[PDB]
Amino acid sequence: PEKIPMKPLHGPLYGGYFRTWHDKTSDPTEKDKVNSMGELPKEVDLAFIFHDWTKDYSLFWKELATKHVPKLNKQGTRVIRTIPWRFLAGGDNSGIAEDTSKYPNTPEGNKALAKAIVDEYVYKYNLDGLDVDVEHDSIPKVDKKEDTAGVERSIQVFEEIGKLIGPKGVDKSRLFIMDSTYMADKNPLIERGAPYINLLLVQVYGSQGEKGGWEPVSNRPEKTMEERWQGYSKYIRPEQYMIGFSFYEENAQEGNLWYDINSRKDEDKANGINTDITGTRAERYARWQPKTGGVKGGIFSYAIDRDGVAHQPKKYAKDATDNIFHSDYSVSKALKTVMLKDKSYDLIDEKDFPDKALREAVMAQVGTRKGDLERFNGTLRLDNPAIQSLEGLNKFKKLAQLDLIGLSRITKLDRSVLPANMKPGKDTLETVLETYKEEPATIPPVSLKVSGLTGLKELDLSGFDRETLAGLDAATLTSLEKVDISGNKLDLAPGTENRQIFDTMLSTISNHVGSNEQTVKFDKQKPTGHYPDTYGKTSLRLPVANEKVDLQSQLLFGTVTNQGTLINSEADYKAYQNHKIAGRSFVDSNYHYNNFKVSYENYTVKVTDSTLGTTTDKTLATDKEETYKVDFFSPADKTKAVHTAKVIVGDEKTMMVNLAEGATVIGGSADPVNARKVFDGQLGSETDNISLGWDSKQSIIFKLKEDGLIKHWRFFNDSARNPETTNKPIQEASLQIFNIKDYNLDNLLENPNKFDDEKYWITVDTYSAQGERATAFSNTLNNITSKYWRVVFDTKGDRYSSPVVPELQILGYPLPNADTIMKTVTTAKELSQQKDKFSQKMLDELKIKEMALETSLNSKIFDVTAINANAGVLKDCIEK
Ligand SMILES: [Ca+2]
Repeated sequence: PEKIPMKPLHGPLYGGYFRTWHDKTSDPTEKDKVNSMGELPKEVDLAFIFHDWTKDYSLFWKELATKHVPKLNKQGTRVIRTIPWRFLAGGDNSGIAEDTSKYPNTPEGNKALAKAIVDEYVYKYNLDGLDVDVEHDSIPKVDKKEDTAGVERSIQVFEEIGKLIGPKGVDKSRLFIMDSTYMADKNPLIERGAPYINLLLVQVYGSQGEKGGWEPVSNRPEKTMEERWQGYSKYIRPEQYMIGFSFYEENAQEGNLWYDINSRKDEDKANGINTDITGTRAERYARWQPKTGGVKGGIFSYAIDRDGVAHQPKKYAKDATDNIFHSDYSVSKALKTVMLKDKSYDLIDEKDFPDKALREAVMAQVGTRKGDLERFNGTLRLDNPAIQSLEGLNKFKKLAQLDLIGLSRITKLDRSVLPANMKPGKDTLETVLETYKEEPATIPPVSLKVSGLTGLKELDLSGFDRETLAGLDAATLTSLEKVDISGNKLDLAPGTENRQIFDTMLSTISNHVGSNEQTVKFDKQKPTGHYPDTYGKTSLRLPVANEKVDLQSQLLFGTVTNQGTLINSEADYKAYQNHKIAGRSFVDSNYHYNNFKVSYENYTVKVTDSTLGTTTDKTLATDKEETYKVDFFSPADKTKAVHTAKVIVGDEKTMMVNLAEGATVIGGSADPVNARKVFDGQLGSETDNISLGWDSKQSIIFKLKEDGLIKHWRFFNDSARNPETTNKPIQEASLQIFNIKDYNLDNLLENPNKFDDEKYWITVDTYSAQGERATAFSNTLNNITSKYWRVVFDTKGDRYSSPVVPELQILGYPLPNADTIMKTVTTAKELSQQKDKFSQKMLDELKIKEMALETSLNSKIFDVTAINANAGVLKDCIEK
């Protein structure tokens, strides 16, 4: 039949999914189906056809096209064909797209598929639009496997369909609709599909759709109703957004029980009808509006053939409501009535914006509903010079950006003609949804840009707590005769951008009517205190004394304004407090240093000494001569330093390096793979098996990587990695170097585990645990130069008390030929004890060159060049 013309879509809308297998004409076999899709009331704006694609129902499609559609159109109801996502791709159950012959994955093939799709599902029965179901159940598949190529192809075709129908199509009278279960960032079709659709329908069935899901790990609601909208707010307009609940489907199973309408009473066994809307999730969905952006397009219901049917009680999730009922659609009519009482959908009129040019701009850029003014958080640009009055701007509650451009007829700017969110504030919009507990979100103040207002005589921005004056093109405000920027948070110190803008306005005013206390106001400012991006004090030299030092207060300090003004101390702020403009300060009298300064109270430190020993104490004792590296951390990020400084107590000592990191395990009675983990440079993961062996006494024979002079060593207990360790700490320990003087190195390498015995080695230090808890042990070493080492750990407990050592550090400074340098300095000592062989005068000259080398070897500032020189002087002196 010929298509009855219908008025353009105008929300708030009600949609409904009518399942085809519940229309009388669908299956003549049964008679329990007493419902008809043509019986849907005028209250329904969108009648969706949800079909069982395995069924034929040829009698239904005829009834639909010839009787249902004319009846529904005449009352103003549109009929939309719902097709699966996979119908746009190919593969399993893809309908038309199964025939790859006529519709290949080509540009012209996709273009042909799009035409065939609208031909078959839209125009064939003269329907009012196409609805694409995009969810997991409708995903493109090939042999039951999800197909990326299919999904990617379905992004096209969709674009091609959109060129035929929808707001960007040839036939705009046909709607193009996407319904989905996905979030925007999980919907691969929304980004390129959104410009082609009229409406986006989100399925939010059940309490999980309403409240969102409770995420276990975070102790916080995820995927909430507001988050879902916010995700799609990037792609569509609020008026295109429709949320959905579900009626009770007969014989519904677990996973399909939503309870979006009132359940059956646990005693009323003979009744399956409950047309009451009171307390339902559907009634709450009808009244729900987004907090930002604007008012929604409306709501929709699934299984609208089950309208009026009570839900099966939750107690029976493993009935009278499972019978088939003849619906009169009371619930649908009731919900549409609720949405029509929503005053949010009242049109923005001349009362809101008396100026026609302004009213037009708002209607184009924001919306047409009064409730959009409460929610719009985008950008309103006013660059139409015709605008004579800004009356109505105060109606904006959440506006993000306002551009006043070239409006040369405006003579005054104040709070009465500016957005209500000029000053800070919280969300006042009430919530209608159930929650798991609603903390009022912070409404960001509107960013204001004013340029070209050449007729502006008064500018009043007082008492808005404005953070900055950025946006004011003061040079263009040539008619200014009065200004008031007092009572904000502006930093008006000289050299700042805020000051530049103010001075320009001041100059204009002085020339016009003269600058006085009634034409120029700027005081009572409370500038915000911020953390500096960088810190200047990277070095601190302290004398050796019996004093404790607060590292934070001496290295990590300072508060900066958003204009760049850095205040490092109360003295700096006092100098800031008497910055004068026209003889008086701009800073509020009650805004003191403690009110302005940021707090470093919860910052943490990491102090590393020259032996690479670490502490986390913010207080440093200067009773010992030591050089430190100090890292500072913010509470927000404990693994990333906001500032690094060097602290030198007494004479500076060069920072040592772990010469044992990356060493090679050669032997020793220990797990060779875990033994390598004491040299990896980390404490390891708590979950990692790091035990050296089974016996309580394990040993490790290893080789260093770089020639160096060893001056220290350190090993950690398991408690350094895990404070709650059950592993027994190391009781006895020995650090050893190879006895290369009395034994052959070659024998050691060819068979290492034969030399896993003390006699082949020389103990250079011994550790005996005192008893108290200790995360590590460290000790000094007297200039050791051995490439090959041996270490023995022992917990001295029972067996199965494995020696657990997260790291072994052998510290010192890099020095090539260190082994040889110590040879010639050792020979110098040997010859000095041969007093029967050389004269005292020959020895005294030698001792000078000997004590010259030792001084450079033990020099606090480690000089490799000087060491080489003093070693060369000595070696030539020993020859002969
Ligand atoms: Ca380790």
